[PDB]
Amino acid sequence: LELQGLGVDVYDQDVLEQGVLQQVDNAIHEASRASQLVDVEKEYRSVLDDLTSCTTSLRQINKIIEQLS
Amino acid sequence: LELQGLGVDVYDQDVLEQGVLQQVDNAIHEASRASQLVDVEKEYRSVLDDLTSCTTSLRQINKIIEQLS
Ligand SMILES: [Mg+2]
Ligand SMILES: [Mg+2]
Repeated sequence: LELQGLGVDVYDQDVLEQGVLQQVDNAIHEASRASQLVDVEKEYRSVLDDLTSCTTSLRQINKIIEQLS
Repeated sequence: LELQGLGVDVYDQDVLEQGVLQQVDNAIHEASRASQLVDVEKEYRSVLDDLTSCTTSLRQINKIIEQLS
C-alpha cells in the first residue's frame, strides 16, 4: 500500500504524480530560475557599464593632463 | 519487464538506480554548481571593487579641483 508518499512534504516535487501537474511544475520553477538569471546578468551588466564609463573618463582626464607635455 | 530504462541516455540521472551511486552523483553535481556560483560571485566582486576604486578616485579628484574655490 502506497503510504510513504504521504510522508513527503506537500510542496516537494515528488508529491506530483504524473502528467499535467508535473508539466506545470516544471514550467513555473524553470521560469523562476530563468528569471533570477536574467536579473543577475542585468545587475552585473549595469556595474560593468559603470566601470567602463568611469574608466574611459580617467583615460580622457589623463590625456588632457598629458596634453600639457 | 523493465526495458524502457535502457532507452534513457547513459549520462542521465535517471539511469542511476538507488543508493550509493545516486549519493555520489548528487555530491559531484551539487559541488560543480556550488563551484560555478563561487566563481560568479568572485567575478562580480572584482568588478564591484574596481568600480568602487574608480569612483572614490573621482571624488578625490573633484575635491582637489573644488578645493580651488
Ligand atoms: Mg513545485
Ligand atoms: Mg551524473
